[PDB]
Amino acid sequence: MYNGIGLPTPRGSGTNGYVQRNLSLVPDILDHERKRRVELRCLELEEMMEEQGYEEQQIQEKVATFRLMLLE
Amino acid sequence: FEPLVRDWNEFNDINKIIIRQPIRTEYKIAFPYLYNNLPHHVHLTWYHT
Amino acid sequence: CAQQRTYEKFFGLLAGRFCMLKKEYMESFEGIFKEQYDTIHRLETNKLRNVAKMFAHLLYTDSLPWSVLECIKLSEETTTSSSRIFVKIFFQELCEYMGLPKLNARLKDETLQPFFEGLLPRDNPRNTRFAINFFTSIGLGGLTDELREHLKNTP
Amino acid sequence: QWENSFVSVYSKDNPNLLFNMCGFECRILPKCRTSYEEFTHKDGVWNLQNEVTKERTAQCFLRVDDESMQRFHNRVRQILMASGSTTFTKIVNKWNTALIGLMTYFREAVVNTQELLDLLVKCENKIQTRIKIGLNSKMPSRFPPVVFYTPKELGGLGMLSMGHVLIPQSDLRWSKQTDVGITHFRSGMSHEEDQLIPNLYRYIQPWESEFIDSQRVWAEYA
Amino acid sequence: TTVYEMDFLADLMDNSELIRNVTLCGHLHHGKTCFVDCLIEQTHPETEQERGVGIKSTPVTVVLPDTKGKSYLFNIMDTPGHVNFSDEVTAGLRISDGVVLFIDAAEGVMLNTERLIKHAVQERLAVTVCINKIDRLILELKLPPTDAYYKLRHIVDEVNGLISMYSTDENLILSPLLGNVCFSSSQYSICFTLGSFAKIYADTFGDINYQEFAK
Amino acid sequence: GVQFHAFGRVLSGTIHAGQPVKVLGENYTLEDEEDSQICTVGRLWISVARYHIEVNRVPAGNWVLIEGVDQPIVKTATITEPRGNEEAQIFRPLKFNTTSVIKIAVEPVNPSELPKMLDGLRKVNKSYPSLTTKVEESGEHVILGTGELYLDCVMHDLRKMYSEIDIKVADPVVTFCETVVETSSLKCFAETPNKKNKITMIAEPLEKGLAEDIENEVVQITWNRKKLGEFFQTKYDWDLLAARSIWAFGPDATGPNILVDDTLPSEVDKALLGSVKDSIVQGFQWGTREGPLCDELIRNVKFKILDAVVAQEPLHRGGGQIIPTARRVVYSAFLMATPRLMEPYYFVEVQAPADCVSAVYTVLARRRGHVTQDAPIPGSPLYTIKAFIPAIDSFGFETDLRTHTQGQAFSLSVFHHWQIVPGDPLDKSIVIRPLEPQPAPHLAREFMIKTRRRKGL
Ligand SMILES: Nc1nc2c(ncn2[C@@H]2O[C@H](COP(=O)(O)OP(=O)(O)OP(=O)(O)O)[C@@H](O)[C@H]2O)c(=O)[nH]1
Ligand SMILES: [Mg+2]
Repeated sequence: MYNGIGLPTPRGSGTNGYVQRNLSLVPDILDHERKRRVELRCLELEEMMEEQGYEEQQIQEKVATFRLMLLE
Repeated sequence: FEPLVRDWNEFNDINKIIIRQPIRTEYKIAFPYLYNNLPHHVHLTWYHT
Repeated sequence: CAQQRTYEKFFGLLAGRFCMLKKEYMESFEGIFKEQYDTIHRLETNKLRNVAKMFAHLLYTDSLPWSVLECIKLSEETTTSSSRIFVKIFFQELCEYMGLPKLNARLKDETLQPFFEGLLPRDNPRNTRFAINFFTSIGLGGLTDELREHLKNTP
Repeated sequence: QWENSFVSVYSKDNPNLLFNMCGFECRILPKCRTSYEEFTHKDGVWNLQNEVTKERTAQCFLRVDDESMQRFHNRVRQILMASGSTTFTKIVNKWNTALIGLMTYFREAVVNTQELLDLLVKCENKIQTRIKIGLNSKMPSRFPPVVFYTPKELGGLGMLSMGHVLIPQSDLRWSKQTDVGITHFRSGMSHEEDQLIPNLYRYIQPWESEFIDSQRVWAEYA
Repeated sequence: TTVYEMDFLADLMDNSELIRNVTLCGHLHHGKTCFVDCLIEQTHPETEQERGVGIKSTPVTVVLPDTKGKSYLFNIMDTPGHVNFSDEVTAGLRISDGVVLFIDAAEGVMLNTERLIKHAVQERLAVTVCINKIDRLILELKLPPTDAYYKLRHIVDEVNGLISMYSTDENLILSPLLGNVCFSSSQYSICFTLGSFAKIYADTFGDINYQEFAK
Repeated sequence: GVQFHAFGRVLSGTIHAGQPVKVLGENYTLEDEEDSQICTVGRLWISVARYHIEVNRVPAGNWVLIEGVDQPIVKTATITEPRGNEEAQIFRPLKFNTTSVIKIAVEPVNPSELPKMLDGLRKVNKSYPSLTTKVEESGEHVILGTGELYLDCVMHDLRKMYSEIDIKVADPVVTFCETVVETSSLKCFAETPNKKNKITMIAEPLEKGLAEDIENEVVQITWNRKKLGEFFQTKYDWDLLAARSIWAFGPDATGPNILVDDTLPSEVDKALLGSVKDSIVQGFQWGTREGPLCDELIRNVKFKILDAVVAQEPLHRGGGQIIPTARRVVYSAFLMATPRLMEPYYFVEVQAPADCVSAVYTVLARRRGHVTQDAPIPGSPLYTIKAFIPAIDSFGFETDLRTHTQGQAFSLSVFHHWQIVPGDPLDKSIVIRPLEPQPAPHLAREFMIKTRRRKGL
């Protein structure tokens, strides 16, 4: 493989142009996430309250306690 | 055969290449135009017969 | 290269490339440095200096491993004057080639101090006197007087 | 004149200081500057040493100048041009003297100049070819190496050789870029078998060692 | 460096219920360009070539008679099949309405064939098959006739499994009974469906009902 | 000549010669009619393989080669009636199955002919429907293509027909992507030039399934938030609050990243957040597109807004100077707590005789292969091999394979999926020997140091 080695023509060069290969080559994160913990603490409480009533007052009661009782 | 006819470039800037496999003449003859600057009087050979 | 005109690292380089080519020549070189430390007086000072720069090349080429110093116990009674000149040429070359900072640094770290013990005498005092005097004569003031300060603190 | 001059700056962008002196082409590179990678290798490299700290602080790389290669080549050309009225042994004595006068002057810049090595191959084979032409044939088997290199005592011609070495080759593109190394070995002149013909370069002693040798020899004699 | 027939072509264009827009797709070298060539010589007795690989598609529109003689106008988008040139296929796949996937009898389904059935079902086209290059089972591979049956059945069942894999609705399963698949040999001038073969059986022999036969 | 013949289907109507018609380009939406150039028809042709039979008229339902609609249009065009306007739409431009991933830089030999070369490039961008050419801000012309043979034919046409300039061409490299491996354990929050609006957002990694769904149009947000929510919760137990929080998708309509909005107490500030979402998503998509590391696309990442201190009356100060604020929030989180690089893979299917299987095995080893499957072909004397290969090492793999085995084997290749390149992209303790091949621990490092050197500076 003429891999960029050798002569174009070994013709007037005094050599046979034979090539070879060199054999001897070788802190808000927790506080922002508490408000994230608090986040579903309001929705999912108001959701699980919505499962047992969507009167928007009985769920606001379960959500209000879950917001105050958790933040305590 | 005897050669047909007979400075700086940027693409061969040796800091700006990635060399994973050395290009070798068999590739340079498989795809004459992709792998070669100034390919002239070259016949484009391919076959998967 | 022992038989050569003067030292050219040609033969150094060639033997080092063989070692680079197989481990067989690395253990060959372990045994060869053992052999030349055994047969060191068997030369003249000419041959002595060329083989000294041989092994110095080997060391600072990383071809020979710095463990080899285990073969060098720097007590006056066991040291050939011929071996004395050998190590002086060896370490002159090491210091003036790799430079004194990284030599003294490599002479310092414990990971090879087991071998270096024969070279740096602390347990027995008389060969400490002798060896510190020797490297002082060679002009390695740093290591020498650090070890002598250890000696001063010793009693 | 600015066209026959050459000015070379060394600053925080050029770490190399290149110059061109009596016949050599030198290039100094300190260790402080951008030699994160450093070697100690083939003798084309002098190791300059700071005489007060006695530490090696830079390396000088040597090459033969271009006009010195040209001068050697023109010298061989006139050996050949004015040799049709002389004997084989006179042509080979002129070759011997020219080649000794080059090799003993340069001596390690010749190792590092990959253009010399080709010059010397072609020039030696031109001398051999003129001796063949002197007989009436150039067949490569009527004239094995033994005919030329046999000393003048056994009846040979006595040529001195530097054309049977292998020429190192490596990947032109980066070789014009970044001093890449040596991967292949093109062949020099053709010998009838392995035959391993010796070399003038191995019997001449490098300068950088002669200068240390001399320092010590004259110091101790004084 | 067609007098009294292009008018007929024009009226065919004008009918718009005698034309069919089909894309000729498949894997590499599986018979497309030779199909088209032998076909244009059936109608007209009137980079790439050196490559032996087609790179960019070519369209042909020609007038073909069926097993009843009614001429049709056919829009045939001959594509390249090299997986690198799938671009061209997408082009045809928009501006046409059905796809004739050419499968090799000797190889079966490979990369581009399955990827093209995917591209064809996700663009909601019609899907037909030509199991081409059948002489490679008789002359080349030398197969007992029953194992030829086995191989053909296998190819059809595998392409069926894949076309079911990428499309939920079991609206169509391919089998020659429905008229989904030709059997072919582009170069040996043979292309036939169970329909056409049974009609040949009838026309040369007695009057047997070719439809119920083909079933 | 340079001109073409546009080729297309007439769905409705009937085209005739000289018929003045108005084109609808690819960018044209109904309220940007500059895109529509207005022209006529020179000839009309109908086709057999390479015979052009010229006609005067064609009705709907056929194909036709139209002469004259060349200069206005590129890959796709939608033709409508000229001077008779009712109102028109365009069909969504062609979608391709494979992603064009190979990269080739192009330059002339002497810059004097840079315009001529530019002519050439336009034309081939015309002819080849998947060619993606772009002039990169470092001043180069990169061509983006499918495979080695594809680009060979591209440059064949470039040098043969469209421009007769002599052209230098770089070696092929591939286009990369950026991703993360773990969450931004702490956040840097960007605030307006005029310090009005504070934007706190972190980054974290998605899972592959949903990102691929983003790609497949399975989770198209063209739905309402209800469908979004059932999708997400139903399938991957995403939170319904995560669904209410998900705003948009980034790089474009189809972007494998997601923007999420989770800070409930300020969440009810819909006066201000419902105002700013527009600039918020603009900065999101800009940041995702323009790349944090090497100017390349990111994928497979999820960003979360955790504190939006909005300026009361977020007037034009906010509205204008908040988009760079947003994208710097993105870069901040991303670069902050886990940069990583991603590179494409190629699927290779090798037909081979029974014996030469081992041969191909060895080849794939040299090139970081991972051959997956090898199986008989039923009814054939051949085995089929299926393997993966980094598109980096895919260069010459075909010809290498065929040469080593005397033509018997033969492979095709397709892009399949991206993957983590095994290096650490950001480590200064990694220096690169500038021409020998790197071992794996530093591929990513090298990969960036090279590409930025030509693009990122
Ligand atoms: N044995 C056999 N070979 C066939 C037959 N029909 C077509 N061929 C092959 O057809 C090839 C001609 O080119 P095509 O393969 O048809 O072109 P193609 O299928 O579109 O492949 P691409 O152009 O690259 O997409 C020849 O190599 C034949 O091998 C057939 O009936 N029997
Ligand atoms: Mg074809």
